[PDB]
Amino acid sequence: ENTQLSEAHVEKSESCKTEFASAYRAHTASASAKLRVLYQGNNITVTAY
Amino acid sequence: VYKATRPYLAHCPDCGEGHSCHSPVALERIRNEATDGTLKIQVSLQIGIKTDDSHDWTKLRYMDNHMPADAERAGLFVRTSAPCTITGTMGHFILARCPKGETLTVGFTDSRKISHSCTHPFHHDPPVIGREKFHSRPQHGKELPCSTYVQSTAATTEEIEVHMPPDTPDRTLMSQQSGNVKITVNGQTVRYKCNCGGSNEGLTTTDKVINNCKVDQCHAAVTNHKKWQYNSPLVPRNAELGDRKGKIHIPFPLANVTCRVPKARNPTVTYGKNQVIMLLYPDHPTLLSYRNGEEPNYQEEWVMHKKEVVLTVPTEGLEVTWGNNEPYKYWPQL
Amino acid sequence: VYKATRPYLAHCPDCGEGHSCHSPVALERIRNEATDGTLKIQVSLQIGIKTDDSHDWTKLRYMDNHMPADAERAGLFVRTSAPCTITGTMGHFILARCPKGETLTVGFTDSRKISHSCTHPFHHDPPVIGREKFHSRPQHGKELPCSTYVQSTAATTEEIEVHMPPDTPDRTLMSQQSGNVKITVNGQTVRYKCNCGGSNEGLTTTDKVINNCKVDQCHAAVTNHKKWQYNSPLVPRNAELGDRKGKIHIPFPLANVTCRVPKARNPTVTYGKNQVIMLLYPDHPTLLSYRNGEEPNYQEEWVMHKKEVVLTVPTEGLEVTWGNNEPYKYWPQL
Repeated sequence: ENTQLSEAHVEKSESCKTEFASAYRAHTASASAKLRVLYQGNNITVTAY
Repeated sequence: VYKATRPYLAHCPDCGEGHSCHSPVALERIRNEATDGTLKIQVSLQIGIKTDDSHDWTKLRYMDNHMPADAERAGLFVRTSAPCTITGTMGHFILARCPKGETLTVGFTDSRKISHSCTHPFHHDPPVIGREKFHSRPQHGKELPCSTYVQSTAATTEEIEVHMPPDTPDRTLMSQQSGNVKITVNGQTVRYKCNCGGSNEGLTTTDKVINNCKVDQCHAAVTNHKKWQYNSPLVPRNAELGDRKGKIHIPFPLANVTCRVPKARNPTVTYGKNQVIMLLYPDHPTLLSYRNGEEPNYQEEWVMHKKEVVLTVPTEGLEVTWGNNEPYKYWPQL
Repeated sequence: VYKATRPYLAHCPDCGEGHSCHSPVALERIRNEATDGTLKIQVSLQIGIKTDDSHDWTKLRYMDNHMPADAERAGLFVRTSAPCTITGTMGHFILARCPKGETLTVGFTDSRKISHSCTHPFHHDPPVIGREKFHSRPQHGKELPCSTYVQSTAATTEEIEVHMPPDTPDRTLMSQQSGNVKITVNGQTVRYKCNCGGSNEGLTTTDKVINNCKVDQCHAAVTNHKKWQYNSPLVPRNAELGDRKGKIHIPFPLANVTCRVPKARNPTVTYGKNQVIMLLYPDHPTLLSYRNGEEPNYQEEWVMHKKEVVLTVPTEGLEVTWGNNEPYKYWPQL
């Protein structure tokens, strides 16, 4: 008439703040590029969306 | 925190020669989340703390049957297939760098010698950090992100659950007076159960007598209530109190660090029509990886000895990585 | 020869737990030309010689920071994946029989204990002598030509390059007097360089002072000229002298000898139409080789356990070699 109650569950490990993977929904990529332009014998840098 | 906590005896499947015992060096949990190969081992005893609660790195405290006793830290050992290199010890925790194995053993020496060890089945074969399988850690090399359990004594982030003890069985607590059962507490908390009527419960802080009962029909065990113990699945829960829990910070938490590595030699390169030929001469196992455009078609192989590799170079280009070296880029001529 | 030479400190990539150090047991070169599996290991310390230059097999001399000190030979150890069997020690050289491994470690114990070890990545898996992979060396067997490094103390054939030492850096040699640099020699040869005008060279056997200079702007290192040291790529060359070299004979040279190899038992042979059937019963791994005429078609396999082999015997004949036994010849009946 002696019984043993076994209990178990699965929460985030202490490592979750350091070792983790992120699941993202990627949509509509924004293209950017700085175009070096040889303008009037000099190189000019243009950074635009 | 060690004034409230205590070392304990818990179930171990192998105390030596495949035989189970109530071990003072019982294994609780082996953590292997560190990419650098470091193992965070949890044990039933407490390292670096004496019986009087004082901190002493040369000492170790374990549960010696009824009461805790002092042991030497030098006698503490960790082994898999061969001995391990212990990198840090504090309380229930051990940090170790172990060779490839299928079991994990943690042991020590008492006062009257007598070696106590606990063997658990554990597959240890740590994965390679980087693209080169090396033996010793270098001073200079490529800085790659890796995780480790910090050598620091300080306990500020990670934690474990603690609660009031369970029960150490002791038949010396009971005697026959004169043909009845006498339970002498001796200034302790004793949990008793008798196969007789009247009173057979508790958890008592005072002496109890069971009239017209036999000593063989009774069970006695030393509790406690004044101390804390890790919420161990190898030790029973306290029946009297409900789901009463406590929590304490633990040493050596996992953190993001940097691991140093080395590099290999540049192979003798020969070119052909839309193809590259490399004569690889590795001194140790070296990872060889390559990719193309829209279809990269990633391929990898560990190069052990002298091997000639013929790779097709498409119009879009081919990127080749040979061990810890920076990737080589190849393009065909128009 | 040890009156002129001295033990030294040199770079080691792994002094324990993957950390680099200036090791008194630094590994120079590991030689594995001996077909019997014997390793000739070169180390920075000197075994079998005391600080007073006298020969004593129970003693070992290593560079203890500034000056050489005595250590026990019993404390010296060699290991790969597991401990090695040391077969001979003299000066910078160690002879060892090692099991299969990926690293090579050589260590010792000082006077105030403190273990010093040096780990280098080294692939050790010695090839089989003969046609049988055995564990222990037998008294009787087939005499096969093999090479080994002789156990003899005598140094008559092989040699190493030696020259005057470099400079053990020591910042304790310099002090501020009162806001200038004072270099106290202490009966040694000290090489100094200061980021100040006037005098900043030498190599001095006397005390030197650098006026209006800071202690952080200066560099001090043990000097010499009275001693010899192995021409080590882990120690810098002496800047003052040119390409001045010396040479000394070394113990344990490689020589052609004989290796005793075991054998096996003749298998139970049964014949058929243009074929031979052998029931192989090996007690240990045994090489089974066979060949035919114009087309020999050589085939080989290592037999581990009980295996039945069916071989075709052509009209020209079949030659079968089972381990260390003389080849069996088979021909079909007309």
